[PDB]
Amino acid sequence: SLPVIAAPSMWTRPQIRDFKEKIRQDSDSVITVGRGEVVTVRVPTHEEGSYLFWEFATDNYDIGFGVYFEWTKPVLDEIVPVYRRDCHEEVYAGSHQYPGRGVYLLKFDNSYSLWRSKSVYYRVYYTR
Amino acid sequence: LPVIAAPSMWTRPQIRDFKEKIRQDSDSVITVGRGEVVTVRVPTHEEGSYLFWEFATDNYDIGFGVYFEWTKPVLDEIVPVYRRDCHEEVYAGSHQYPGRGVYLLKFDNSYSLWRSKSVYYRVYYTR
Amino acid sequence: IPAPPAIADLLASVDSEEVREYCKKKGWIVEVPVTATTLERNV
Amino acid sequence: IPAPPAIADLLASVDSEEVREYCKKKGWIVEVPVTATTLERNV
Repeated sequence: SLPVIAAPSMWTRPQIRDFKEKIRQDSDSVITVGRGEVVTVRVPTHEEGSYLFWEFATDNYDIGFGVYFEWTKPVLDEIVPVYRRDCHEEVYAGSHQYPGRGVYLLKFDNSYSLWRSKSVYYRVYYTR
Repeated sequence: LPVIAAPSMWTRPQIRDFKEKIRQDSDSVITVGRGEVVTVRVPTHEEGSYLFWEFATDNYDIGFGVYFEWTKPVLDEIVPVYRRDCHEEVYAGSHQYPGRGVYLLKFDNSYSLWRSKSVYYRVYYTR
Repeated sequence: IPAPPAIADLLASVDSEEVREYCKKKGWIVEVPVTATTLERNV
Repeated sequence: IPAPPAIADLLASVDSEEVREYCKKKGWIVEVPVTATTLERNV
C-alpha cells in the first residue's frame, strides 16, 4: 500500500504574553506578513528527528495557518488545512510525525486581509 | 539486607494555590499542638511502587522527617527529621518502597513552646 | 505509563498544581485518602 | 526517554514556557536552528 500519513496533533495554551517576550529575544524568529501576502516557512526534516513541533502567535489579529509537506514538480501533501486561527488571543501549537524525508511548509496566510499587516512570532523543535 | 534507595526532595513556589486546593477537596488539615509530634501512618499499597508526599504550613516552620516501619517492629530512617521552611514554599519528595510496610511521616513541633502549627499535606503512590 | 523515578524528575523542575492533575488523570500517581491512613499524637 | 507522541500528549494539557525548557534540557526536543529555515514570501 501507499504511505499512510499520521494525523497531526494540535492544542493551545493561555500564556501569550510570556511566549512573545521569549521570542523577542530573537529577531529572526519574528516575521511581518504584509497585506494580501502568504509567508511560507520551509522546515526540512532532520535526519535524526522523528517528529516536528510548532508554535505560533500573532499580536492584534487572526491569521490563516496551514501545514504542508514537500517530499524530496515536487509532491505536496496536506497535513493541516489552511484556516484562520484566533492565535492573537492564544498561543497555537501542534505536532506531526515525519511521513518521510522532505520539507515541511508552515504557511501563514494573510490573503484575505486588505488593510491589515500581521506580526508573527514562531518557534519550532524536533524530537528523536 | 535490603539496600534502601536514597530519597528525592524538592520544593515549588505556589503555596497559596496548594493550600486552597487542600482545603476544598479532602479538608485534611492537621493542627500540631505546642511541643507535640504528629505521625501519619501510610501503609504501603499492595499494588504500590513509590511514595510521593507534599506538605506546607501557614505562618511558621515545622520539623519534618520520614521513617519506614517493616511488617518490636523494625524502623529505618529515610529523611532525618529537621526543620524546613514550608511556610514560604511547598515542600515535596519521593521514595521507593524497600518492601511491604508502613511509612511514618513525622511533623515535629517539639521545639516550639508557644506556637501551634497548621499542616496541609498530601500523599500519592505509583506503580 | 512512564517509570516512577521519571515522574519524580519531572516534578522536581516543573511541579505545579496542573501537572499533579495530569499525572493523576493518566494514572501515573494515585492519591491516598485519609481514610486509608491513621494519625498518632505525642508529647 | 519518552516517546514523541507522549511528549505531545503531555504538552497539550500542561504546555507552558517552563515545560519547554525542561524538555529542552532533557533533550526531548531540539530547537531547529535559523540555518535550516528559509523564508518565502508571495502575494
